[PDB]
Amino acid sequence: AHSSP
Amino acid sequence: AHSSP
Amino acid sequence: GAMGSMERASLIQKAKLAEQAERYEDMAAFMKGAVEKGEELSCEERNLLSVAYKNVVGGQRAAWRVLSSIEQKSNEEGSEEKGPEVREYREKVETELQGVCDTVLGLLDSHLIKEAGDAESRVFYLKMKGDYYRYLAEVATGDDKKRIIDSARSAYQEAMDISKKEMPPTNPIRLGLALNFSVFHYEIANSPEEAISLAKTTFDEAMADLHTLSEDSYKDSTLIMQLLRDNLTLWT
Amino acid sequence: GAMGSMERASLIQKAKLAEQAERYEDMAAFMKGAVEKGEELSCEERNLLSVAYKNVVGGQRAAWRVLSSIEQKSNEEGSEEKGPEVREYREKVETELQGVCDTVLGLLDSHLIKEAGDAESRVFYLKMKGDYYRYLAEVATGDDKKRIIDSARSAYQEAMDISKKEMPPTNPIRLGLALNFSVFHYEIANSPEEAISLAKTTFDEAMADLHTLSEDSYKDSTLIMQLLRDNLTLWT
Ligand SMILES: [Cl-]
Ligand SMILES: [Cl-]
Ligand SMILES: [Cl-]
Ligand SMILES: [Cl-]
Ligand SMILES: [Mg+2]
Ligand SMILES: [Mg+2]
Ligand code: NA
Ligand code: NA
Repeated sequence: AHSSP
Repeated sequence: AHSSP
Repeated sequence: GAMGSMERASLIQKAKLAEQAERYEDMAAFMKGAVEKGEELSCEERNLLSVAYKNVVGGQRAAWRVLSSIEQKSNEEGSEEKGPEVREYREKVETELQGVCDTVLGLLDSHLIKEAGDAESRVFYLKMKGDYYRYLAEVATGDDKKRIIDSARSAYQEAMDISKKEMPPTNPIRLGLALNFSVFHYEIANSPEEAISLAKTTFDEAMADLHTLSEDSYKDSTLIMQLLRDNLTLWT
Repeated sequence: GAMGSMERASLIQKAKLAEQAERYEDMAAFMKGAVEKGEELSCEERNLLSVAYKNVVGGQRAAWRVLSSIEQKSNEEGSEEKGPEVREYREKVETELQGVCDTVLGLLDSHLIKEAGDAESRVFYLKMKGDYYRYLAEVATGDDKKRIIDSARSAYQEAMDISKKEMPPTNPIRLGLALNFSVFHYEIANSPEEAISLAKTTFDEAMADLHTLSEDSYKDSTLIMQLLRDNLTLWT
């Protein structure tokens, strides 16, 4: 999953 | 210029 | 500390140079020095602190995942015994990662959070606290795993409560907080339904507030909304 | 040394894990430990040593170039004075880079080169010696620049003389040596015609020997020949 970059 | 990687 | 003799402004200047040079360990050391001067951080300075440590721990996390995968394969049936080296080296990287997380949490506790009164600073730091406890939780396996998870949860929850009272639903800090808390629910807390619900509600409430924004703010908010959408697509 | 207590084979094993994890500083430290055991290195082990330090110094060189560019711009007419910080930070990175080069050169001098009798090992190490003196030359500006350049030249020349006597023109070590010596001529020694001539002769003599090779050896040799061609296209 994507978190804040 | 390219050297050995 | 090794940065104790350098001016605050020089540390900030060098943090920005280190970023340009992709020298994230240096950048983090400069920003740690700047925090340790004892003054509060501006918005730009908070973002430099975050970028620096996010890149350092990101490399450590990626390495840890590679090593943990190898270690897990070595423990399957039929795998040839190779000795203690994979475990040892995974432990080495893990210990370094934990040290970085402890360093960040230490800066937050001494004394960034307690001096942060505005919503934008306080939510930013509490989100960071949740994130670094989350990174600790990714590698935790012992008696304290539950307490580490609850520390991440508690920090994220306090940040959420402030953000919902004090910030619009499109605020990029609020959005990134909700994004990360949703990842916490899915990947750490074994709560995929909570993760999905939070991402969807966050996305929908931001959508409804976009009409209030300038073009530049709209771009900032929609970029993070797209990450919420990407996760929802992965999870559903 | 911090690796003195670890078995040679464990250091090699961990170097390979570090490579997979893209932990090149660790990989270099493990390989330095392995060299310091005092035994000669196999072909695979030499290549691990080279990969590790090439990646470490490569990141340093890229950072140095970013910082040097900023410093040069700060010294143009009309540029606002920003204090000593850019120079200081460029110097910091430069000093770290020089330290890595000195470490590699030290391993080569104590005692890899003197124990290397086969052409494949001796040429490999002499090429490394030329390369790390070349990296020193990229940042040198003082009384010793000429001596650093001549040290790189001398190491490359000895490697060339052995390689032309003892290796076929398609041998990948010979090809990579010639490639790098040609880069030395162009970028360090202010000798673009020598660089071009060496790249062309190397390419043509390798072309004429490809017919002797297996499919796998042909792939190895043609990959490096393409780099010679790419440089010739840039330079002509
Ligand atoms: Cl280890
Ligand atoms: Cl939950
Ligand atoms: Cl510095
Ligand atoms: Cl020359
Ligand atoms: Mg408000
Ligand atoms: Mg031969
Ligand atoms: Na082993
Ligand atoms: Na300055």
